[PDB]
Amino acid sequence: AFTELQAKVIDTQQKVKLADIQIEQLNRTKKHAHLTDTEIMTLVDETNMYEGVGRMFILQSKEAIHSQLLEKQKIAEEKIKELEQKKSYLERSVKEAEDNIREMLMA
Amino acid sequence: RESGRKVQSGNINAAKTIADIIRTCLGPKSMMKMLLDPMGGIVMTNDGNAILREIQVQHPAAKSMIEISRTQDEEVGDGTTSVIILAGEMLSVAEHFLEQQMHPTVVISAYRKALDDMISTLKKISIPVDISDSDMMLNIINSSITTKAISRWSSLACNIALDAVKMVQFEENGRKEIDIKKYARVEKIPGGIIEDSCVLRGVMINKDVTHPRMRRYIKNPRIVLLDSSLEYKKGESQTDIEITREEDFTRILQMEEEYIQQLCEDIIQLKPDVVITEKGISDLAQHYLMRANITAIRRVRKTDNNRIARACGARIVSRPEELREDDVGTGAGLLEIKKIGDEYFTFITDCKDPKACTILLRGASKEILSEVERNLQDAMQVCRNVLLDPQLVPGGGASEMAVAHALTEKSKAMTGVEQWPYRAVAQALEVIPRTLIQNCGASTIRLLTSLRAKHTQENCETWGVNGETGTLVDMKELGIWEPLAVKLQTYKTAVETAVLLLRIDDIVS
Amino acid sequence: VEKYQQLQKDLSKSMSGRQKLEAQLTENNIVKEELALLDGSNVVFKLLGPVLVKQELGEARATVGKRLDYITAEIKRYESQLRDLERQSEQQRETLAQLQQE
Amino acid sequence: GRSQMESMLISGYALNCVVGSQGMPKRIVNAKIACLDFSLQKTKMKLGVQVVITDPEKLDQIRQRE
Amino acid sequence: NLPQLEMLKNQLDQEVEFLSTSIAQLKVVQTKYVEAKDCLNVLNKSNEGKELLVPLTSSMYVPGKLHDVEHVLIDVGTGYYVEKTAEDAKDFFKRKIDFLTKQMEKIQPALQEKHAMKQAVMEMMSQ
Repeated sequence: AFTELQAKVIDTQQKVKLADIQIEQLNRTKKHAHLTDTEIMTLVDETNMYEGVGRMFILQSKEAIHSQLLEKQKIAEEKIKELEQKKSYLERSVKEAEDNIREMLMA
Repeated sequence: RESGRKVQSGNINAAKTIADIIRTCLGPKSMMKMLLDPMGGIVMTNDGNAILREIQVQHPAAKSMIEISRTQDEEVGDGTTSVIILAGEMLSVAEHFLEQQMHPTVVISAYRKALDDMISTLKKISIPVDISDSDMMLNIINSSITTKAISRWSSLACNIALDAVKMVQFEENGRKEIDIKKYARVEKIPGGIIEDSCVLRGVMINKDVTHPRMRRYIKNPRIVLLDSSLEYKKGESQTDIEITREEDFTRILQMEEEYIQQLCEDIIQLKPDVVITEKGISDLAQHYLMRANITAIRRVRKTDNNRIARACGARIVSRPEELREDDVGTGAGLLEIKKIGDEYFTFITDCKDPKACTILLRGASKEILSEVERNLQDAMQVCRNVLLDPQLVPGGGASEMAVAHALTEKSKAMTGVEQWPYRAVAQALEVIPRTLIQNCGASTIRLLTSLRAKHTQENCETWGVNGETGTLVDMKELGIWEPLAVKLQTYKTAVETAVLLLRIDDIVS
Repeated sequence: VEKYQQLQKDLSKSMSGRQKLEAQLTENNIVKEELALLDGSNVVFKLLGPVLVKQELGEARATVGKRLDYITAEIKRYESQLRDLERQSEQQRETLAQLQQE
Repeated sequence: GRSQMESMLISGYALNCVVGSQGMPKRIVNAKIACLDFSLQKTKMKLGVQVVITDPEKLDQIRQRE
Repeated sequence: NLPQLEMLKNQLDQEVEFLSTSIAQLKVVQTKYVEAKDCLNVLNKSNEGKELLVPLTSSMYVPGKLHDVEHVLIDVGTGYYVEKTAEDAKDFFKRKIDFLTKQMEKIQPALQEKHAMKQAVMEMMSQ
């Protein structure tokens, strides 16, 4: 029966679609969280520098920020691959049932 | 609530009045029954069963006769019209004497003392038929298929039943189950004609095949039954949390895949190309079968797979985690999906298991197909009967008046009380002469005498009357034959019912 | 016909925030928790009106008990207008259907 | 099977079981009986490395550790 | 055959978008749950006494001096404020993800089947 063969190709279809759009900004928000560090690295030192996780800008030493923000680089730096790991298998998984659709038809 | 001598007489009346009209419908010579309805429905039949349906039963004895009628019908589907004629006699004979001679019990045991003497006589009158000679089966078959009066393309395809049923004879249980019909699985072909209708080995698979799901034509590559237990295990033997978000789609549906890929390999290891997987399939289980380009056919029924488990005669996998070619795809096997007329027809053939063969049924229409198959249905049932006991017995009153004497001789011997039940039961045997003397339209009382005269020396060995020849005859000179199988069955069947209704004096709400 | 659709908006009207309640209803169980979970460790506030009202457990204890009860209360007002609006639009359905067919 | 005369009481329990002898010991003594309600049937290795399958490759190195 | 499936196709597409619209928006409500947890993360991370630039009002923001880390809100109840403990609020900052994710994620397979119900009508509408 091709129903679940048509059912699996629909679900894993929209599964893989997310890993493509996110991975690049994850490289960006990697690169930008390097840049925003370089952006505060622009002015050699300041107390009025802020890094924050919310509407609050909690006053922080840009140094600990350079760590935190290259850490924030490292945050989005990692998420590219776990998507690419998502991006890797899900592309094949949708065709798993599709491989079952067509062979049985070629059969 | 219905009880007592009424139900006693009611045990007579129902089975009686049932059996009464029906003996006229018995025999190749048979006197048909008309029906009318207040609905206007008109029925012309010699068929008790068909009659046994549209008739109404306001007595459970009349209702339970339908039950024991379907019993023989469950069994064969012919002789049901015959079985009812036996007990209906018995209670109408022994009881009113012997229940007013006061007992349920005596004739009950005498029903067995009746049941054996037949078997006794059966070991004489029934003489072996061989399945090696087709006609030696087919003459019974030709006699069995002309019972429903189509000898036309039924007969030649009855060889196919003489083959397919005989060639799906298998499965010795150690008391040897092998004798059988059911394993023969009919093919349905639009187009073709009963001429070119001929067995292929194993089971020819029409049912789920409207189109190839299994390649087109496969010779060596193994047709393979994958049976449930192809669902994933996300753990080693276990199943953990399933896909939820990003990497679970990866990780989990991968965890699902490995276990099945592990299941997959064992299929491909035995070299299939077509693989028929019944329910309990994973898309995981197919796609590596797709990775080996070995078609995995999913979500298809059980008997069909059992047909296919009879088609290449492989088994059904009882441990899908550890697989064998001995399990599924046995022998060399074959798989051939053929368009004959309209529909692609999977033929899984070259069967291991002792052969196996199914009746190829090709009608031009499905009608000219069906007319054959219905009489074919007689052969394939008589085939299994010849398979069951391959002792062809002389028809007509040959067995009747034989056992009657031997019962009354057993009356002379035993000279007990049950001598009277014998002479009551031995009286039941004369039905076939009476039935046939009716259906020929002759005088019974001479032929009753003359058949007792046939037993007086010949012992009615092959000599009954045959109303169809109308005269008392050797059934070797008429070639009239039945297996000891069908005889005792029909014989024993109503005997049980003759016990059954006699047991029942009471109905309670 | 508009008769089919006529009272369904008035219906889902009273149903709209009633649904919103039933999350608040669930979180009213949670604020009962998070009040019982707050011994005063960090301030407890009924936020009512654009003014922040400094509040207490016992001030909010009956309250969240009263809220949850009240957050069950806007259920029944819809349950009032539930079978008002769905039932009369159930009669209206045949009224102008055939007339417009006529 | 056989005959009604050879029908007999049997020392120890009546046991109908698919015979475990592939070469398994046919007789033992002082037997510790581990009766398995559960099948064994080759637990995989999905706990170790490489539980992820993007390829048929990943089935192999699981099959060694199992 | 065709026109009734021309008529019936209307609602199934909405049943698609009914489910399509709803599931997408609960991640937005989850954004604040990890946010406030993370806003409480770096809150406890640094100290009390850091300057807080907090929203004054649109086009503006106001500074401020943080004297409380462990003082942290949860929004539960109805219109209600529970200021919780740093770990308390985090726990509900955490846990409010958990229940909302359940109501959110359940919507996606129902999204497919409404289309599979619409797509089935599409065929029978075109066939």
